[PDB]
Amino acid sequence: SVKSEYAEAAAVGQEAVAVFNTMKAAFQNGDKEAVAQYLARLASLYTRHEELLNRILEKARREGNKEAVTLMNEFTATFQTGKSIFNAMVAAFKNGDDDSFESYLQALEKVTAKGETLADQIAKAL
Ligand SMILES: Cn1ncc(C(=O)O)c1-c1ccccc1
Repeated sequence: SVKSEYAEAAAVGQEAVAVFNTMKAAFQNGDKEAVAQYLARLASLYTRHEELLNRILEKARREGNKEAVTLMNEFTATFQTGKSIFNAMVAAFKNGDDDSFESYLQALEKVTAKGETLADQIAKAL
């Protein structure tokens, strides 16, 4: 079902959360080789998550589930904000701009924390 498909999508998002927090520790410790690998892993987790969320939104639309479509449109929009900040973080790492990396890291944390009440709403709505 679309609801179980969302819980799977939710688990992929939580894998990205776990890897992200590990990466943040590696950044603080100056272990740039670990960071590089974790950023590659995160990119793959975010790409997967994004595609899964699109399939869920499209299914909700086909089912005529207006409330779930509304919430998923809002949630996917916020997802794109996090993704843009993530991509900027990756660029800051490439460029060796630790100040920008710290900034973007904190911004990505706040954007993700804000989107959580909506994330739980969607589970109930599907
Ligand atoms: C509860 N829930 N349902 C979907 C998601 C997601 O990130 O897709 C989440 C979520 C997971 C970790 C942090 C914030 C939201």
